Amino acid sequence: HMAFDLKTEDGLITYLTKHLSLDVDTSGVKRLSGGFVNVTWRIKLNAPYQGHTSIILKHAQPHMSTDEDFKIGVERSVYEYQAIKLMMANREVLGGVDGIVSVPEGLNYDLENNALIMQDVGKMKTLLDYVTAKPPLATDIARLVGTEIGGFVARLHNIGRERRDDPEFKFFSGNIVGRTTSDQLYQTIIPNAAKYGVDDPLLPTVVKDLVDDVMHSEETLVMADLWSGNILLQLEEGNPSKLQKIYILDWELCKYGPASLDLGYFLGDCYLISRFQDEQVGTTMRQAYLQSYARTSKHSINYAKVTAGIAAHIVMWTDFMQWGSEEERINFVKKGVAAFHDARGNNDNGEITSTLLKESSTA
Ligand SMILES: [Cl-]
Ligand SMILES: [Cl-]
Ligand SMILES: [Cl-]
Repeated sequence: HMAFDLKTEDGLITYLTKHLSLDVDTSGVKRLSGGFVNVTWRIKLNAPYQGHTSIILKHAQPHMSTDEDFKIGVERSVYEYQAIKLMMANREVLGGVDGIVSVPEGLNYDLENNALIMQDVGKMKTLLDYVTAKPPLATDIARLVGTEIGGFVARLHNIGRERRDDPEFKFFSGNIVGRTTSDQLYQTIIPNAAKYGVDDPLLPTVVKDLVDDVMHSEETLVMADLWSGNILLQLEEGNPSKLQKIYILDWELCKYGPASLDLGYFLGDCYLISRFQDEQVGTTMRQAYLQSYARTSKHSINYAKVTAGIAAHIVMWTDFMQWGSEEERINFVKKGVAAFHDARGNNDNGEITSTLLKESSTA
């Protein structure tokens, strides 16, 4: 077994040709990222590999971090890689009848040389990019995105209940690193309020409940990072008016947890878009999602828990996104903190809960 140098272009082509037998363009290679630990290469092949002529390779360098940090990084990789393999295997029952939602295929993961190979998607723009541009994303396209992601996420949650005990599914229940990241995120709720003048003494309790659910729930399988910054859109190469594919990119946090976590992320992000970008794009998208999610899911939504999930997203993300002005952001977070009182009080005239019911109505 040879030691290879994946930090140089020449060592890259040795690894690809000598170890994996790939026919590599010596001039189809470009570095994308690179610090002390990680490197990302974009690569063009002269002959296909698992159907693909272009791929990316990521590489962690050992001995450039503590032993503890390097170990957790590898764990994150494996869950990301294995999550993507699970969706490739369940492509048929998830990607639906005529559906366009998909995951960038994972091709190879070499734990000996710390080298992961994935499908190269292209230089596609995120959803987040399309909804912040002036002008914004056509509304016909926003409806379809909502309808497709709702149906994917519902099919995901359905299969995760019925295959809960199969061992490849239980593997993700054990993604403790992934559950801990969720926890750390929920801990910023009280700081982010405090910073904006809000200081409600309910928040301790609400945080406690969110943290326990995420550390202990085994309800279903959740994508766990379903916001617009982690979603790519492939538009027709020419007509900017026809959607071809939606890709969900980062699956590191995939795990067992409550269904409401996925609804909170995405509906939450819709609320942010409605308020600070385009009301019709954010609102179409929200409603389309709720419409298809409610038709496909084999369990009823819990409106209190989704209301609180949305509140959580609002308080955790308003500052990060850095939209509008200080003053407006303060009042938006205040509406979030208000929505926690509506969840705990089971109040169906609450501003958020009430909307949820209307937009997910059947007839
Ligand atoms: Cl390809
Ligand atoms: Cl396991
Ligand atoms: Cl702005």
